[PDB]
Amino acid sequence: SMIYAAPGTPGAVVTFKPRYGNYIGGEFVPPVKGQYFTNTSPVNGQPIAEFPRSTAEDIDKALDAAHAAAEAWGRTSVQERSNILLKIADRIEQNLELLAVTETWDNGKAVRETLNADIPLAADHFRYFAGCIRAQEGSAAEINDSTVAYHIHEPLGVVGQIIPWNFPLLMAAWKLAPALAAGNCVVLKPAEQTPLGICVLLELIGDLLPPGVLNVVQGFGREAGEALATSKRIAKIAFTGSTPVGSHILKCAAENIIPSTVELGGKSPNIYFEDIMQAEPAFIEKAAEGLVLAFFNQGEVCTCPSRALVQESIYPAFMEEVLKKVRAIKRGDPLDTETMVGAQASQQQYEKILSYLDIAQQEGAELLAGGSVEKLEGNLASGYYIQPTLLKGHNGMRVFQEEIFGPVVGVTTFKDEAEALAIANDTEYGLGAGLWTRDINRAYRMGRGIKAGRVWTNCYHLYPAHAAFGGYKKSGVGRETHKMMLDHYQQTKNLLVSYDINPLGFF
Amino acid sequence: SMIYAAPGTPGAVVTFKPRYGNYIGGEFVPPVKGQYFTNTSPVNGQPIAEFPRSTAEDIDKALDAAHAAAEAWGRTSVQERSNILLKIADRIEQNLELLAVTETWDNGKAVRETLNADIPLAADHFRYFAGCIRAQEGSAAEINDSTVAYHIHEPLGVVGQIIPWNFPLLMAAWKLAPALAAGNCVVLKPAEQTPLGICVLLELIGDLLPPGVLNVVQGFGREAGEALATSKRIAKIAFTGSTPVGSHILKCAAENIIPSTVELGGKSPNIYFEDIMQAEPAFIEKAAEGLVLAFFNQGEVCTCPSRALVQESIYPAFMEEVLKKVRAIKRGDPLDTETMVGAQASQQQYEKILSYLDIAQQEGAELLAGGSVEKLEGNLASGYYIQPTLLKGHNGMRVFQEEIFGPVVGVTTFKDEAEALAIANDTEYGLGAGLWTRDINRAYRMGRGIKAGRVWTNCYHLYPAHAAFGGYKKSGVGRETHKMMLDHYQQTKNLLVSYDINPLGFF
Ligand SMILES: NC(=O)c1ccc[n+]([C@@H]2O[C@H](COP(=O)([O-])OP(=O)(O)OC[C@H]3O[C@@H](n4cnc5c(N)ncnc54)[C@@H](O)[C@@H]3O)[C@H](O)[C@H]2O)c1
Ligand SMILES: NC(=O)c1ccc[n+]([C@@H]2O[C@H](COP(=O)([O-])OP(=O)(O)OC[C@H]3O[C@@H](n4cnc5c(N)ncnc54)[C@H](O)[C@@H]3O)[C@@H](O)[C@H]2O)c1
Ligand SMILES: [Mg+2]
Ligand SMILES: [Mg+2]
Repeated sequence: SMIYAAPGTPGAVVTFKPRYGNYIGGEFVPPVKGQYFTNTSPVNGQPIAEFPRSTAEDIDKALDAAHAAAEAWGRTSVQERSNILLKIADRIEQNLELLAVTETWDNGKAVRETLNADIPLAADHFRYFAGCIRAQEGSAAEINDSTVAYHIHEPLGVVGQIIPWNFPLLMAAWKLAPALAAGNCVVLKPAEQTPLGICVLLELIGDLLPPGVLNVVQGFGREAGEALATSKRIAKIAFTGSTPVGSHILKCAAENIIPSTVELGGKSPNIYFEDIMQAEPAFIEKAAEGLVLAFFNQGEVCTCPSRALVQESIYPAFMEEVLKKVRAIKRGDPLDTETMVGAQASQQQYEKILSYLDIAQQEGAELLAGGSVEKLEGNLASGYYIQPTLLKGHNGMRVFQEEIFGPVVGVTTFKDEAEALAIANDTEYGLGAGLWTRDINRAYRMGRGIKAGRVWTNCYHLYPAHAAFGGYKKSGVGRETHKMMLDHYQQTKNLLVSYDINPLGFF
Repeated sequence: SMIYAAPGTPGAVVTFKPRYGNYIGGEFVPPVKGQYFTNTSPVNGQPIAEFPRSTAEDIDKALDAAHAAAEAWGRTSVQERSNILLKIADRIEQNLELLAVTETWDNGKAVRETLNADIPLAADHFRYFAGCIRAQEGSAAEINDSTVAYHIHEPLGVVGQIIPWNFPLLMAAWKLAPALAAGNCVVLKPAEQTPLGICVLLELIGDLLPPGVLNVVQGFGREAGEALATSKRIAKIAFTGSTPVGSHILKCAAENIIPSTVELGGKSPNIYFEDIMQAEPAFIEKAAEGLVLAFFNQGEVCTCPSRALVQESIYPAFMEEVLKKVRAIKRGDPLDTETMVGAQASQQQYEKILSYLDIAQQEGAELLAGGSVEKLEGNLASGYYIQPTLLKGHNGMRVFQEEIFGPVVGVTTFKDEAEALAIANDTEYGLGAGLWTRDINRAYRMGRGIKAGRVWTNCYHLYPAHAAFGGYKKSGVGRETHKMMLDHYQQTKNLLVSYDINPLGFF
C-alpha cells in the first residue's frame, strides 16, 4: 500500500515538461502555425503542460515523413520488426510506475488500475503482436497441375489512427502494436484530453523505430483529427470513440474508398441467473464483484456493464451482496493505491454524467446508491469526482438506452431466460455482455443468443490479448486485441501463376 | 461447332415467359405498385419479357420474408447448408446449355463464354463454398489455467447484395454462395439490364432453399437498389459496379454502421518484358493471346487488361504476333459457338464506348486495329457490336486512365523494369495486373511491386475459386472468390469463459 507523490513535487517519480511537441520523423517538433493548448489534470483541475494545437499542415508534415519511411519499413524483415516490438514492451515494463503515474495524472483513473491493468496489458500487447507476426503465413495452393495461387500479406503502407482518452496508453498499444507489426507507418492522433502519456512513451521508445514510422500529432478532433480522417494520403483509418464521430469517420473512408475499422461504445448487459445463488459463497461474491466492476475506470469503458439484469427470484438476496460492495468503495487521491475509483477524465465528461443523473431522476429511475458529485478533501476539490451510482429502472428508460460513460449502472429484473435475452438484446449497441450461470446449457444458449462481440461468462472486464474484441450492430465494425486484426492492417496480394506455356484456345 | 436456336424459335433450348415477378418468400410475386419495365436482348434488340420496376415497398416485403426465415436458416447445420449448395451446383450443371443460352440472350456475350466459363464457374463456386463451410473452424485457446477464449462464427443474419450486368449469373454465384454458406438470408438486387438469368435460375433451384432465405427484387438502381442500400434492416451490404455508386454504397453503410464490401472496376495493366521473345514459340503465342484476351466478354470485365505495357525493345516483334490474333477474331451470331466476341450489354454501354473511341482520336491515340461499330447481318443489325480496338498512346491520356468497359486496349511502351512498375501503378485503380516474364526474380519483384489485388503471372483472365479477388486503392475493399470472404458474411462471437470461482480482488 503506497501513495505516489504528485508529479514535480518532492519524491515524485516524474516531472513533466512545460511544453510538448508533435513527434514527426524521429523528433519532437512544434506545430507549423505555432498554436498550443493547455492540458489539465482531472485529479485536481490544475494545468500540466502545453501541447500542439495542430492543423492540416502538421498532419501533412507527418504524412510526408510516414511516406518517406514506408517502403524500407514495409521491407524490414518480420524477425526485425518483431524484435523491435519486443524491445518496446521491455521499455514499457522497465518504466511501469512512471507511465502509470503519468496516466493517472493525465486521465484521472485510480493508479491501482494503471499499475495492474493499463501498463502491463500495454506491454503485453506488444509482445503478443510481436509473436503473432512471427507466426503469420500467407498461402500457396495448387489450383491445377500448372496453376498455383499464392497469397502474400503486404503492408497497407501509411495508416491513420485516432484514439480516445479513457485508456490513453492501452488504446495506443491496441492500435500501434498490430499496425507496426504488419509493417505500416502510422500517423496517430491522440485525444486532446490526454496528450501526455503518449509523449512520455515516445521519449522512452522513439529511438527503437526508424524516423517516420511512428508519428504522433496532437490536436483537436475537428482540426487535427478531421485533417487525418479526410486525408487522401492514408491507406486505412482506425478509430475508437463516439458513435457520431465514428459514423463520420466511416463516411470519410467511404469518400476515399479506404478500409476502416471503428469501435463505438456500448450499453452492455450483465445478466445474473438464479442458479448462481446455489453455487459456492466465493462464486456469489465473484458475481457481485462483477456487477460493481461497472465502476472500474469510473465507468469510462466502452464495455462498462451499465445494465444489470438480475433474475427476479434472486434480486433481494443478490442485491444485498452487491450493495455491500458498492458501499465499501474507497474514494480519495487517485495516486493512492488504496483508492478504488478515481476522477472522471474531463469537465465535459463530468458535466455529461451529471446531466444523465438528472435525466434519470426525471424519468423515474430510483437511486439505490450514489447519485451526486463526490466532494473530496484538499486539492482534489477542484477535480472531477462522481459517486458510484446504482439506479433501479426498466430497459425503456433513456439511462438504460444511452451510453453515459460514467460510474452509473441501471439495474432491472427479468422473469425467465427468454426475457433476459430479449432485454439483453433490446439495444442498438452490441459490444459486450456479462453472463452469470453455472448451467452449461444456459451458458452456451445465452452466449450464442446475445448479439455482442464479447460475452464474458462468469467473469467481467478481462481484456487479454488473443481474445477478439469488437462490435455487433452499432458498436462498430472490425476486431481488435487478436491476431485476426493483422488483416485489417495488411493487404492480400494474389500471385496467380501459370507454369503452362500453351495458349488457352480463346484468342 | 454448334448454333443455338434463338429462344422461342424451333429447336431452341428455352422459351421465356412474357412477364416475371420478384422472388420473395419462396414464390414469384408482382411488384406492390404494379409497375414493370421491359428487358430487351442486346443480341438483336428484340424484347424478352417484362420485369418489376420495384419500389421501396418490395424491398421491405423481401426484408420481411428474409427476417422471418433468418433464425432457423442460421441454425441449420453446416452439413445441411453445405448439401443444399451442392444440390444448387448440380442443378446448374444439369441445365448448363439452357442457362448459357439464357445468359447470352440477356447479356449479349458469345455463348462459348457462358458455356465454358460463366455457367461452369458458377456451378463450381457453389461446390467451393459448400466445401469451405464444411472445413471452417472457429477457435479455442487457453489464456490461463482457468480462462478460455472461444471464437464462434455466427451468421450476420439478413444481408443485401447488389450485382452488375456483365456476368449476371456468375456475379450471382460470387455473392450468393458464400452468403448462403455462412447461414445468412439474402435480398439480392440484380442489374436492370440483366434480370432474366437469375429468374430462370430461381425457377430451377428455388425449392432447394427455405422460403425467405433467398429473395430477388428486380428494378432500377435509383429506386429498388437505393431502397436496399439505405435499408436499416440489413446487417451487411455487398456491391459490385461503378465507382460513384460504390462510394455511395459505402456512405450508406457508414450511416448505418454496417460492414460493406465493394468491387469498383479497374484499369489493369498487362506488362510484357523483353525476355518472353527468347522463350518457346508456344509461350510467345500464349503471351499474345493474353493481350487479345482483353476482348473477352467484349471488354466488360472489371479486370479487363485495358492497358498493355510492352518493353520497347520487343514492341515491333511482339505486336506482329498480337495483330495476327486480333485479325482472327470471328464476329457473328453470339449463339454460334464460333463467335469469339459478342454484343455489348446495352445501348448506354455501347454509346459510352463509342464516346471513348472519339475521345481517343481527339487526344492523339493512334488506331492499330478496329475503332468503329461492327455492322452485322440480318437480325443482329439491331444489336450492339463494336470492333476489337487497339490504340497506341501514353499513360497520361484519358483513355489510358478512365475505365471504358468495352473491347478497347491502349498499348504503350517502357524502357526498363523501373519504368514498367511506375506506369503500371500510375492509376487510381488496383484490381488486377498481367505480368509476362520468365525470369523468376523479375516475376517476383514486379508481382510484389504492382499495387493490385491480383497479379496474373504468365497468364490472364483466370478466375478460379480459391484465389482471392479484390481491390487495392479505388478498386474497392474486401475479397471475393476465396474462403477468407466468409468473414465478410459472419460475425465473431468471443465467449471469454472463466472457470475460477474467486473474486478478482478489485471490488
Ligand atoms: N466489376 C465492376 O466493378 C463493374 C461492374 C459493372 C460495370 N462496371 C463499370 O460500371 C459502369 C456500368 O454502368 P452501371 O450504371 O450499370 O453500373 P452500376 O454499379 O450503377 O450497376 C450495377 C448495380 O448498381 C445498382 N445501383 C445503381 N444505383 C444504385 C443506387 N443509387 N443504390 C443502390 N444500388 C444502385 C444497380 O443498378 C446494379 O445492380 C460502367 O459503365 C462500367 O465501367 C464495373
Ligand atoms: N471506447 C469508446 O468507445 C469511447 C471512447 C471515448 C468516448 N466515448 C463515448 O463518446 C462520448 C463523447 O466523448 P468524446 O467527445 O471525447 O468522443 P469523440 O468521438 O468526440 O473523440 C474521440 C477521438 O476522436 C477525435 N475526433 C473528434 N471529432 C473528430 C472528427 N470530426 N474527426 C476526426 N476525429 C475526431 C477526438 O479528438 C478523439 O481523439 C463519451 O461520453 C462516450 O460516450 C467512447
Ligand atoms: Mg468530441
Ligand atoms: Mg449508374
